[PDB]
Parts: sequence; C-alpha cells; structure tokens
Amino acid sequence: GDAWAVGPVTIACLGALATLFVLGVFVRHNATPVVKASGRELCYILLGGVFLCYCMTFIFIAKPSTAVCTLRRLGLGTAFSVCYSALLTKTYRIARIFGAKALIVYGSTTGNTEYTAETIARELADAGYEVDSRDAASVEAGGLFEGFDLVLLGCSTWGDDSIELQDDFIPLFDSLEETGAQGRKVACFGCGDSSWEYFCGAVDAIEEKLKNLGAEIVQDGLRIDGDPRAARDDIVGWAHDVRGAIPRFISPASQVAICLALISGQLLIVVAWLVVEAPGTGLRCNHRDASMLGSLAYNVLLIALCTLYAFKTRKCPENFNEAKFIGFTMYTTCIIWLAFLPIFYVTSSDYRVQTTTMCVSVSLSGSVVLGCLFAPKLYIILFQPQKNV
Ligand SMILES: Cc1cc2nc3c(=O)[nH]c(=O)nc-3n(C[C@H](O)[C@H](O)[C@H](O)COP(=O)(O)O)c2cc1C
Ligand SMILES: Cn1cc(-c2cc(C(N)=O)nc3cc(CN4CCO[C@H](C(F)(F)F)C4)ccc23)cn1
Repeated sequence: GDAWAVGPVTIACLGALATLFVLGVFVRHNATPVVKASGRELCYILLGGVFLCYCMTFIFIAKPSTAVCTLRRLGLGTAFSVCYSALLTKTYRIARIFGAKALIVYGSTTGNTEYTAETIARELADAGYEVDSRDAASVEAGGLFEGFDLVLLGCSTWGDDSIELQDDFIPLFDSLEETGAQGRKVACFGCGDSSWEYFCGAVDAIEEKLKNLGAEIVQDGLRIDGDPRAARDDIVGWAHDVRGAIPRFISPASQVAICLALISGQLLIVVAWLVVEAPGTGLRCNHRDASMLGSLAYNVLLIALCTLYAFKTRKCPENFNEAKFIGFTMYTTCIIWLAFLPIFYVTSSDYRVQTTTMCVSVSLSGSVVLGCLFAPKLYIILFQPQKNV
C-alpha cells in the first residue's frame, strides 16, 4: 500500500540532496563575487524555501493526524512564500539600484556646460542610472520631467549689464510650470566667470524658480569658474552627492527585513486560518486547501508581482546577468502554476491523485529555482573559477 509514495519520496530525496549540495558550494565560496555580488542573504533564504518545497512531500505522504494536518496547512503556503518573497526582494533590489533613471537638460554656446553634462552623464551611468542627455534647443517643456527619478538642469550665464540665461534654455525656463517639477528631485549646474559681478546668476535663477514650483533640490548648484576641464575634479565630486538622491545600495539587513515582511503576510493568513479552523481528522484532514484559498491568492500575487518586475529588469548585466535567470525562473513558475492549478480543480474528487500531484508540482517548483537560477551560478563557481576572482 506504499507503492504510490516511492516516486514522490525519490524526487524529494534527490531534490533535498541537490539543494544541500548547492548550499555547500555557496557556503564554501561565501566571500566569492558570485555569492557576494547580489542578494546573498536572499539566496540563502531562497535555498531554505526550495529545501522546504521538497520536504513538503514527507508531509503529504504522512498519515493525517492533528500534527500532519497543522503542518500541511501551515507548510504549503509558507514553503512557496519563502521562495517567492526572496525572489520578489531580489528583483525589487535590482529595480531600485538600476531601475533609477536620470535626465540632463543643458544650455550651452561654447560647449562648456555641454562638456560638464557629458562628464556628469558618465558618472551617473557608472552609478547604474539610465541617463538621457538632451540639449535645451531640442527640448519641449510640456511633461518633460515625467518618468524621471532625477533631473539635472545645466545653464551658462549671459547678458551684458545684467543676468540672462543661455539662449536655448530661456523657452524651457519660461514654461518650467509644465515640466512636472513639483515633488521632483532636481539639481542645477552651470559654467560662468568670476570677472563678472554675478558669477553663475543663471543657476541661482533656475534654483529659485524650481523652489517656487515645489521641486526637491537635492544638492546646491554646481557653479564652475572658467574652463570646466580644469574644474573636472569638482564636477565628478559634485556627481558623488547627486547620485546619492536615489539609493544605489540597499543594506543586507534591509533586504532580509522586507523579505521577512512578505513571508509574514502568508504566516498571518495561514496561522489565522488554523486558529479559526482547528486542525484534525474525522483518512483525511478536517479543513482542505479548497475550504480557504487566501493562502493560494497571496502566492499568486507574489508570482504576478515578481514576474512583472523580473521582466522589467531583464536587461540588467549585474552578477553575470542574474536578472535574466530570475526571468527564466519566473516565466517557468507561471507555466507550472497555470498548468497545475486547473488539474487540481478537475481532479479535486480523488484524494490520492491530489496528494501525488501536489508532490510533483511543489517539487517541480523547487527544481525550476535550482535549474534556472542556481545551476548557472554553480557552473561559474565550479568550472570557471578565473571568472570568480
Ligand atoms: C556677453 C557675455 C556675458 C556673460 N555674462 C556672464 C555673467 O553675468 N556671469 C558669469 O558668471 N559669466 C558670464 N559670462 C561668461 C560665460 O558664461 C562663460 O564664457 C561660459 O563658460 C560659457 O558657457 P557655455 O559654453 O556653457 O555657454 C558672460 C560671457 C559673455 C561673453
Ligand atoms: C505549483 N503548485 C501550487 C500549489 C498550491 C499552492 C497553494 C498555496 N498555499 O500557495 N495552495 C494550493 C491549493 C490547492 C487546492 N485546489 C483545490 C481545487 O482547485 C483549487 C483551484 F482554485 F486552484 F483550482 C485549489 C491546490 C494547489 C495549491 C500546488 N502546486
């Protein structure tokens, strides 16, 4: 009578041993760039989740009792939640540190502010910003700041007996109300000369109109004297605090925190369910998974939210394109869940079939995380150590 359990137990043991091997390779090479360069704590949380997926088999195969019924209810949702919260936090981290995007609008005649913007654009590019540099002469005011996390306005000072903004910049300055500067993080720069009474008067003028509109001036204006090439060290130095506006780093403790919050969401659903509907029997558990689908809905949200963010952040090259492999993991995950959920529905009337299918789908969900995400990571660590130094 235990024949039906041989196949699922074999998968579960092979899968558990693979997950342990992956953890072993990772912990042995813990300070290595492949393991350190991304969400290290998140990849250990993820492995724990994959280990729990395989272990769920032993709970499905077990004879129903108060303890087994508790474990099943609590575990099915939790196992998945650990995986999909670690994965969502990984893509969320990628989306903040590389998702960030900046816009540079400059007004230049002799190419001085046009050079300042080029060297600023390079420094921001180096900080994982999708930088877009645009001359003011070829800029239309209406909704120009929309979609941008950071906006840098560059302008030289002109006018003989008084201050005057650079020729190309004036229309943009005149219709500044229309760009969407309210609540936007901004910073001004510009080239001028100290032989002139009002050194960089254009910067002061732009800073002040931005202030009235309700813009968030992150840093004080960069006012350069003479040739910008000789003040290059201060330009790049100014770029060090403008890049700071949108965080370029989420701390290891913060990653763990947001991941633990999302897992806690599942816990609260399935613990609250257990206290309302007391676990027990009388062959079968008292409260089936179909009696309350709130645990499943939460994991479907996590999968949906994750797959959205994974696709949006796919082209990121950080940590040997881990973003691409999270993509594959997630596209494969959707396919498993879209194929199995209808099977469970149309098969709900045969318990041994439900149990057996659950052993296959939960383990397959684990195997996909090991195959798409970890196997490529493993191949570099073990067979390409020169690429891991
Ligand atoms: C007609 C004229 C007016 C200027 N007025 C000012 C001024 O009031 N304040 C200032 O700091 N620089 C002033 N300058 C200096 C220019 O801003 C400087 O040459 C600048 O580096 C040009 O930058 P751009 O290539 O970005 O246009 C003036 C220069 C000229 C010839
Ligand atoms: C890949 N994979 C996901 C799971 C899984 C996961 C979860 C969860 N807690 O996150 N809860 C499940 C509940 C059930 C019960 N069905 C009874 C009849 O059908 C119903 C519906 F609506 F889905 F059709 C639901 C079945 C499978 C569940 C297993 N494998």
